Amino acid sequence: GSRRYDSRTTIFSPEGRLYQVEYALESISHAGTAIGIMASDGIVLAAERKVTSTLLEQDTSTEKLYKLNDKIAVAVAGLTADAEILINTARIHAQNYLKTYNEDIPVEILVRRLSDIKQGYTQHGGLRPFGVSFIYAGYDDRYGYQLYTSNPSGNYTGWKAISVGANTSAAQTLLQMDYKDDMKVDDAIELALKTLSKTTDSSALTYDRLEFATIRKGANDGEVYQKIFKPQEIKDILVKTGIT
Amino acid sequence: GYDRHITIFSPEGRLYQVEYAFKATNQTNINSLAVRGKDCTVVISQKKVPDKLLDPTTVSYIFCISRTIGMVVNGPIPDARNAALRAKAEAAEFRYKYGYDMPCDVLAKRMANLSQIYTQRAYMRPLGVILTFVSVDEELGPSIYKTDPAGYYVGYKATATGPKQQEITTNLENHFKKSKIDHINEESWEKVVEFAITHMIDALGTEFSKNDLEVGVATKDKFFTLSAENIEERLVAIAEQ
Amino acid sequence: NNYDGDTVTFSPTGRLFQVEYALEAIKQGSVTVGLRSNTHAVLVALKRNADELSSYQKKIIKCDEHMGLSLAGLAPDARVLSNYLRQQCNYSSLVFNRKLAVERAGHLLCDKAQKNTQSYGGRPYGVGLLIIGYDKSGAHLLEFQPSGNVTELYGTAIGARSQGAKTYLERTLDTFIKIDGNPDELIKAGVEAISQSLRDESLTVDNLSIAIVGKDTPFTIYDGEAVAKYI
Amino acid sequence: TDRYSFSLTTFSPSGKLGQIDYALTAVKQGVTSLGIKATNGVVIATEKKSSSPLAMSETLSKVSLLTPDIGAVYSGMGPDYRVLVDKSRKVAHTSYKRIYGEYPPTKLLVSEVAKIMQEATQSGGVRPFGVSLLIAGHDEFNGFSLYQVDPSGSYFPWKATAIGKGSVAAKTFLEKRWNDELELEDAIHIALLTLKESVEGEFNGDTIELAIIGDENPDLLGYTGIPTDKGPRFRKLTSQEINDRLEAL
Amino acid sequence: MSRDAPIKADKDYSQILKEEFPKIDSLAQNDCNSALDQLLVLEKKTRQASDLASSKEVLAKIVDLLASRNKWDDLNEQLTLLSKKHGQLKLSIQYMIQKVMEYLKSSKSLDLNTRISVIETIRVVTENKIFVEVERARVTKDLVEIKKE
Amino acid sequence: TSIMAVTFKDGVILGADSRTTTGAYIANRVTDKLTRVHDKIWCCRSGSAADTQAIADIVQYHLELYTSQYGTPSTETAASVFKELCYENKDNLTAGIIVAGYDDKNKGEVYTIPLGGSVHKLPYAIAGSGSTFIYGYCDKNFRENMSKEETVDFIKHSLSQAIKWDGSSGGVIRMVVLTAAGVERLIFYPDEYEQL
Amino acid sequence: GYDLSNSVFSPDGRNFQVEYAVKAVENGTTSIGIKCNDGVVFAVEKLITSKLLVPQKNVKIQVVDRHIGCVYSGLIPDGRHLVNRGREEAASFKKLYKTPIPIPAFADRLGQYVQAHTLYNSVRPFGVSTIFGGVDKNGAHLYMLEPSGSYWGYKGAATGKGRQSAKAELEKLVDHHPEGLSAREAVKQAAKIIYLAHEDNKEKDFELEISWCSLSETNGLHKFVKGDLLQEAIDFAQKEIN
Repeated sequence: GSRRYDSRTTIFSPEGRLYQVEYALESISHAGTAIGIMASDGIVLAAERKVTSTLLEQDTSTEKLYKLNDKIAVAVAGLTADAEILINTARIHAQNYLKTYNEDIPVEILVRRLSDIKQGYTQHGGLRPFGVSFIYAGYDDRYGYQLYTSNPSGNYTGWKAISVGANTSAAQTLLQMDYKDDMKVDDAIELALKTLSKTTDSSALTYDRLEFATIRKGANDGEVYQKIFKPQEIKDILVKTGIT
Repeated sequence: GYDRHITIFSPEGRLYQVEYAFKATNQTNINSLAVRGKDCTVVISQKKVPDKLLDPTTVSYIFCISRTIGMVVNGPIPDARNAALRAKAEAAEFRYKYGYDMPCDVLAKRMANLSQIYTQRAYMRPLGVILTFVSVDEELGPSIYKTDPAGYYVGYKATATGPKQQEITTNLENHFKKSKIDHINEESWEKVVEFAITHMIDALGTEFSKNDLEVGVATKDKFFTLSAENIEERLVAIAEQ
Repeated sequence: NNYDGDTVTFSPTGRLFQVEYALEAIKQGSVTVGLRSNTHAVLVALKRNADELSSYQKKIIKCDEHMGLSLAGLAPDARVLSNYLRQQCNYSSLVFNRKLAVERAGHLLCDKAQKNTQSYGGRPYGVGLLIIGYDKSGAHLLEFQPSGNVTELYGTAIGARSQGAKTYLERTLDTFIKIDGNPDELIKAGVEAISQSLRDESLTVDNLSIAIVGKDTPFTIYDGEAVAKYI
Repeated sequence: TDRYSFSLTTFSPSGKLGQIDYALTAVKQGVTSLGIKATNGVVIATEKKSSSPLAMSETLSKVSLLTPDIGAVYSGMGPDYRVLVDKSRKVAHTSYKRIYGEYPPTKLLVSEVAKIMQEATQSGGVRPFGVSLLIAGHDEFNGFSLYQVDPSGSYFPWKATAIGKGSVAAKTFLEKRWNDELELEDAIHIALLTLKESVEGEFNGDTIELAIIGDENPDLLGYTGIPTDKGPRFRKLTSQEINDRLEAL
Repeated sequence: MSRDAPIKADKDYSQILKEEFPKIDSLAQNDCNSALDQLLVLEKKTRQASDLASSKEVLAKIVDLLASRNKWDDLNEQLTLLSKKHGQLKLSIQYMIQKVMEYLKSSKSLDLNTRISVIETIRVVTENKIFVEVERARVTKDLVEIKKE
Repeated sequence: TSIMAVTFKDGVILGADSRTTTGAYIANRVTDKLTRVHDKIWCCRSGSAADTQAIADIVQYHLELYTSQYGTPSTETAASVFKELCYENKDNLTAGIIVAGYDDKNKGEVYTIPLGGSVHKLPYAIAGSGSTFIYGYCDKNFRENMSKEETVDFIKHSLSQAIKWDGSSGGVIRMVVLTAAGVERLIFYPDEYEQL
Repeated sequence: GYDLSNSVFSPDGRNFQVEYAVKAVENGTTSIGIKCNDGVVFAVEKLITSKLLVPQKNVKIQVVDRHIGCVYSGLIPDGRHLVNRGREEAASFKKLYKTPIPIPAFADRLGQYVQAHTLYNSVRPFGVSTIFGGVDKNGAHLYMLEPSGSYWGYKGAATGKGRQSAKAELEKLVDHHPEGLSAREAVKQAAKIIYLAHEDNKEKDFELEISWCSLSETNGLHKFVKGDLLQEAIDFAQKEIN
């Protein structure tokens, strides 16, 4: 048969809760940490890899950080593999907005779209959802800098600072106690590194295990310049904050 | 469990459903042997006619896919005709769109992909037949390719099939170790047929008749089959050696 | 739940079990009896109301003025077959300027049910039809099983307690074939046949429903104080 | 009908997508293959195994070409790789030879192939392929690159890596031999020496497949007389040459 | 077989050519192969039972080759040609080989003549060992007896 | 272009020119129109070059599959495939095809297929543009069951007049002989039939 | 386990759903086919379950083409659908190649078709064995088709409850004529061995039907046997079994 080999995976449970979504959150806690903080001059995205090997090249690894468009980038926490598909869908949705309205896509719209796809997988088709959590750094002209976190169920929630991936509990509390609303990009750069060193899956945080990226408004005229730092500049900033 | 009933991996990474497909070609008790001659490729294979009430002329394990490529099948007969049909369509296909007859190599590769596709679904049953394609090509020379249910294929100097095929294999390997080349030297294809029969008789321990054999010969630009009379001619020539 | 939860799985007994279950709908269901001579065919159906404040339910469907079908099993299953037969009969009139033949409409129906029992998730239809009609070949009376197979008889029955009705028709078998040109006699004998199928279900003048087709008679359903001509 | 459009990849009740984990097991049942990245080339190597002693390893291809300047090699299931290499070639042609015209960057192509892996873990009637690929290449933009494609549908750049049943031992081997600066010749010696420890048969140069994405070679293009245009940076080493290399370990 | 016509047809020919036996025996003196070709067709069938029956006919025919001192050279050859072809499974030529030993004794043929025919036979029987053995030792002993003296 | 085929005693001979025009420019003058779709059934192309070549490829594809499952095609069988594709493009494609073949089920046969697609058995067939001027000569001079030599010379003579009266027919005359003696390709150079 | 679909396979190398389908025909009617020199003669036992039926109205013999006889046993609706498809195949061949399909060609095509429904869990296999044959320019042919999708050449074939009773007599009939035999004489034979296979159906009663395709009488078309020839055969078989 064909109903003989399906046990029904994408129904509700007796608490109103999707089996597959609940399992997904656990699998994203296996994956490395990624933290987002919003300064009043920028947004800092900082991500720790879920793989670090004997001879893994991480000097050019752009495997957590992706530019969706020239004002919106993401940090990834979950399956890198699963994340791919939605990353390129997002690129397409963003470029489409620019193509037809001659304007950059708001952060709100882009995230809400991707959430719909996730919701769509358990809504129809018998398909599983991608086990992904994203932290979005985005600039728009209507809410300024916006910070978002999205989950595999397809829901978005705003934050001032938030953490995903491994050890979210510890990280979240430390962020609440130390974060102030008048921090800068400088302050936030240092705060993210300290939080990632309490959640490092090794016993030390190293420059080649860090991906670090900013969106800064120090670029002229108030334009936002996204920078994904080189491996020597991450090493550069990590000795400055005094971890190594 | 139920990773053995549909084609989904186990905690070993193994598809048990696919492995079972190999285990069914022994149930018809058909052996085949195929060697590359000097200017030919000969395949000799068993023909079981258990009754009178079966008409022996019809009992065929040899299907011509191309003009030049024969196919001999070991295993259940429904799946044999099914596999023959797919292969025939594809050979014709390539002649139409590429302007020459389909290479043996490329046909083997094609059926391998389709086999993989039958184990990619989870309600599709692998075609359990083991297929031998024999040809003389003009670019690859004499060729044997044997495809299998999993969708693995590899070229062949010679090959055998059947429940008893280890014995046959042993014989052939030793021959090519004395001769130190990958194809039998002679110069009349007829005598390569005769040689093939001798090795088969040694391997299975039984002398065959003209209706216990059915013989296919590919020479250059052609494949045909020997009739039962031609085969009796060969068995006299066993005496003559 | 091995072979009784699937409609795609054999069965070393060479069955599908679902078909037997679909044939048990006929035991719980209504009864209708058909008999023919060589010049007329007749259906006598036992109509049944839902309660006493309910009109009794019609059990004979007119498919054309040379064709009719009657159910004994589930009504929603019968709704598919009634549409299908009308469609094919009208198609025969349109395309070939023909009546549709009795044997042939049974054959079309048989292979229809088969490919819905073939398809997984489907069901075998649980309603048994008697298909009567008058074509060039004369009268015909087919029995249609839930299997789908069609059988040709001079008299047949299905439903609850159909067994006694075939006893009755086998005894009067040579009587009603050698009556020709009088549909009346057949109807009287058919009433007697379905009285071998009662269980205190009585036959009244609003329980009895008759349908005939002749060479000179259209397909006509008698009901009312006009079935009391044969009581 | 079509009722198989429910994914055959699912999660386990303990997290961790179970299907791609099983598919990753099949690579440890597979052959060993390795890639060492040099700073002036890349070398990839694999062992040929057959189910017959009459089988031809001369029409057996476990190292295959995608585009002149990029090669691929697997560890895992044969059949799976046989169809998958064709799909890699097909997307590279339809999306970068009919749209962008030239041979793609290595980085680009690796991403694209990982998407097909991803799309075999989304849909019904398909479970994923159970091989890991090493895609070695050179583009003039990001230099030499060596990447590894997962049966999860992710990619990773490596400095040197192995896949197959002897992968864990092999990366331990590469730790002490590896250096940030290598020659291409020295890379050949290191690669074959590691794979000699991950083969438990006899280790020939007739049964060992060697390929370099090292020096250009123009005469393998098919034409000569414009030197601004070259031929393949991929170059498969014939058997007799590999035998010379066994002596150079 | 799948038809019964070859089982019968070869048996008709055998009955006939066994009552034509005297006509055949005199014809061997003129030229033995011309008489022999007719008998060989019978053993070109794939019916092992009736080929066993027709080796009885040949065994009578070839006594004359033995009495001849020129024609027994081609008997040695004929045995080869039948054994390697089939030997009609292995049964037909087994009967031939078994019954020749007894004939050599009553003929009291020349020592050279008897050894070289039996020498050619001990070659034939080597490849089998499944039951030929019982005969096989007797075949070799006839060489032995002469060479003792 | 002109093509013809003519039956004789022991088989059938096919005859064609090798000149192909488009407009006043001759594209090539040595292109063979005699086409092999089976070892033993050949056919002849005329009219628009593309249309006939396309259909000929399709028919070969279908006949290959016929051989590998059911046995060889007959001349009849083959004609039908040409016919039926022309019936499906009877408003689009203008093709003259003659299908001729030598069987042992039917000895020599000539079938011809018009633009709209119909099959017609004839003891001789002509088609093209230039072969309509030689039509009357064909029937007056035809004989039933001739010698091999008589057939060769008849086709030579018919096409000489064709080349005479039509500038689109020219080049060499090419013939294929289908028989139980072999398959004989023949070629006649222009001086050789200008003497006559 | 391994008994819930037709795309499981057992470690034994056996597919039981498919094997089980042969048992369906084993509870069907007895049907025989004699391969002749000039043609084929089919005969089929028609069980009589009452005397309300109308004999020789309930067809199991359907003609496919104008020259291929088909008669089937097992689950009846299933077999009528198998013949349904095969008539479409006949017309298609005629349309493309303008000649009636050959006997071997038709055998081929049905084998593919029965193959298809044992390769998917989304279609159900058939439950019939069919016996068909005829005359073409390659000679007379006879084939039996299993619900597994298997066929072979057949000197004589049978199926149904009394397939054993039938086949035992066919062996002796090749002893009587090791050169094969005439279609016209095989009509009388055909009746004979249905009566012999009605000794396994000896708690029921039967109606005999016979159909033939022979080149020496009917000009190579498939027709029915009826009238005077039919009752000669019925009388023959009676006296023998009495």
